[PDB]
Amino acid sequence: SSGLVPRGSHMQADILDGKQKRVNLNSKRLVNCNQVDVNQLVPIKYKWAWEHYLNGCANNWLPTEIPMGKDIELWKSDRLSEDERRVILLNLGFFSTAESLVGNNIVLAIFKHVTNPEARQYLLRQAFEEAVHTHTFLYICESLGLDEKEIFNAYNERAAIKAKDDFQMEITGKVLDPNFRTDSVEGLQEFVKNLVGYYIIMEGIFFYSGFVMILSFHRQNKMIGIGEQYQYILRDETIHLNFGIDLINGIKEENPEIWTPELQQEIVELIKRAVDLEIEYAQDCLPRGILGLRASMFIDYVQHIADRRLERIGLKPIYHTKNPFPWMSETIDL
Amino acid sequence: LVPRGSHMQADILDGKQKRVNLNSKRLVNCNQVDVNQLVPIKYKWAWEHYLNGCANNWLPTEIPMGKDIELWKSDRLSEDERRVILLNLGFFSTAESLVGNNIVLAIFKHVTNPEARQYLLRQAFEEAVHTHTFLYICESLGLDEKEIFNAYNERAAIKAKDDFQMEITGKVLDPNFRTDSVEGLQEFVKNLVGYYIIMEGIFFYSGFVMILSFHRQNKMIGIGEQYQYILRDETIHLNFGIDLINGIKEENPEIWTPELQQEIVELIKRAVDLEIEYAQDCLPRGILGLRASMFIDYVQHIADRRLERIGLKPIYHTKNPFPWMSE
Ligand SMILES: [Fe+3]
Ligand SMILES: [Fe+3]
Ligand SMILES: [Mn+2]
Ligand SMILES: [Mn+2]
Repeated sequence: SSGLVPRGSHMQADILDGKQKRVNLNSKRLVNCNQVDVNQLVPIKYKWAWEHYLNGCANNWLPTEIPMGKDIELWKSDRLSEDERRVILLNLGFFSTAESLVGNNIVLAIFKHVTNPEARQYLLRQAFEEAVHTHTFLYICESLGLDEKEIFNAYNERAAIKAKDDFQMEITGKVLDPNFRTDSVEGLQEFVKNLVGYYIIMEGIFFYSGFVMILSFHRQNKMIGIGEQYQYILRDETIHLNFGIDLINGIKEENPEIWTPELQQEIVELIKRAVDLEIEYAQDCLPRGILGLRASMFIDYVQHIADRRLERIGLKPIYHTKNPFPWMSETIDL
Repeated sequence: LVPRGSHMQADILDGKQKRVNLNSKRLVNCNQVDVNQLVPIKYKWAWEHYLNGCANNWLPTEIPMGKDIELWKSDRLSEDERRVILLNLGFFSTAESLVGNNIVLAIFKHVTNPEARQYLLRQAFEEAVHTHTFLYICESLGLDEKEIFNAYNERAAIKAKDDFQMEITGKVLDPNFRTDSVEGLQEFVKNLVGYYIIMEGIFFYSGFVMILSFHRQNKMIGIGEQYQYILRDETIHLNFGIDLINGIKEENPEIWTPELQQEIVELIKRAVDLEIEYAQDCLPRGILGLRASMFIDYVQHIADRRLERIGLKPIYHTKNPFPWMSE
C-alpha cells in the first residue's frame, strides 16, 4: 500500500466540530486519562502493550487438545507414590481457583482504571487466558476422574493454600470499592499495590513454585499431559508477568511522585510476606522429598525469583540466593 | 476403584461447607455462594457457548489483503461503493470497543455466576480481535486511521446510533448502581437488550450485509472473509445474550412486567429507525446489489426475529430480501 490516495477515498464529516475529538498520541496516559476518547484504539502509544497482545494472540491453545491417556494410565496405576499424588493434588487445588482470582481482578479491579485502549486490549487477552487456565484444571479433574468439588474447594480446606489466598485478598486493597479512584497520590499507590499483588506476587511468585513441582514430574516422564498443559500456562504467565512489570514501571514513570521511599518499602514487605507464605506452601506440599525435590530447595528458589521480580520494578535484591532450578529458564518449543 | 492417596485431606475440617450447592446458583444477585469456584457447572448452555467460541480462534492477520489493497487503490470502485465501505469501517471500528467495554465495565460485575463469566471473558477477547481487524484493514488499505476511528464523532447517522447506545446503557456504570431491586434488574436487562439484541443483533447484522455483498461480487474479499469470521463470533454472542436474558427472566419473573416489555419494544423500534437512517446515509443512490429500500425490509425482518427470541411479538412482518445471509 504505497500507491496514491485515490479520490473519493475519504469519508466526509457532516459534524464540522467532530474533528477535535481525534486522539493526539502524546495526550494518552496509562491511568487517569479523561482528556481523550478511550474507545478509539488509534493512535497506539504503548507499543509494548500492543506487542504483548500480539504475542498472546499467537499463543492459542486449548487443554482439550492435549492427550491425557498416558496420564490416566499412570494415575490409575500403583506406579505413583502417595507423596507424588499429594504434590499433584495440592497444586491442582491451588491453581483451580487462583486463575479465577487473577481473571476476576483483571475485570473487576484493573480494567476500569487502566485508561488506555491498547493496554485494555492486552487485558482482555490476558483475562481470556485465565479462563483457558481455569478450563485446564476442570479438564484435568475430569480426565483423571478426580472429585472436582473437592479440588476447586481446596482454598477453603487447606490452610497453606488459604493463607496464600487470604493474603491475596488483603493486597487486592480497596480497589473493588465502587467509589475507589486513582486520581490522587494515595489512590494511585493503592492501585499499584494491587498490580504488584497480582502480577508480581500471585502470577510472578505463587505460581512458579507450583510450576517447578509439576514440570519436575514432566522432566521425569510422569504425567506428561498435565506437564504439557503447565508448559502452555507458563508460556502465558511469562507474558502476563512482563506486561504487569511494564504497566507498573510505566505508571511510575508517568507519575514519579507515587514512587516514594515509603511505598517502595511497603512493596518490599508485601513481597517478603509472600515469600514466607510460598515457602510454607512448599513445605506443606513436600513434608518428605520426592525425586529431585525437597522443601529446602524452595527456600532458595522462591527467594531467588523474588529477587528477580524486585530488580525488574527497580528495587534491590534482598536474599541473594542461588537458583536450584536453572532448567526453568530453558526454551521449550510447543 | 481408585489408587490410595488420590484425595486431598482437609486440615480445615470445616471448609467443606463452602462447597457450592449447584441449585443455589443464580445468574444475578447470587452472593450466598462462592462465585470464584467454577464447579459444579449449573448453566450448561453458557459452558457450551464458551467451548464453541474457543473452537473459533482466528486472527485478522491470517487473512491476505493483497487483492483488497490492489482494488482499493485502483479506479475500479465507484465513489458510492467506497462510501459504503468507509462508513461501515467508521461505525464498526469503535462499536466493537463499546461492546467490549460494556461486557467488562457493566455486565461482568452483575452476572454472579462463574460459567457465564467464563463465556463473557471469551466474548470480550473476541471483541478485542474484532477491533484489531479494523486497525488491520485501515493499515492495509492506507486509510487515515484517526478519520476512520473518530467517525462516530464526525458522521451524524453514526453518532445517532452510538448516542442511542449510550442512553440505553443506562445507569449501569454508576458506582451506586445495584441489581438487587426490581427497577435495578430491569435497567440491567435493558442494557443486555441494548448490547446483545440491538447493537450486536441489529446494527451489526445490517453492516454484515453491506460488506458481504461486496464479497459476493468478488470485491474486497479480504475484508469480506474477516467479516465472515466476525459474523461467526456474533452468532454465538447473540445466542448467549438471548439465553442470558431469558434465563434472568425465568429466575426473576417479577421484572418482566407489561411495562418493561413495552419499553423494550420501543427501544427496538427506535433502533430500527436509526439503522434505516444509517443505511440511507450509506446508500443515497444505491450501488450494484444494494439499495436502501432493501434495508428497510431487512432491518425490520431481523428485528422481528430478535423479538420472538426474547418472547415478544413480531411487529413488522416484512420478508428477508437477502436470502443468502441465512446460508
Ligand atoms: Fe496469568
Ligand atoms: Fe459481539
Ligand atoms: Mn493464569
Ligand atoms: Mn464484535
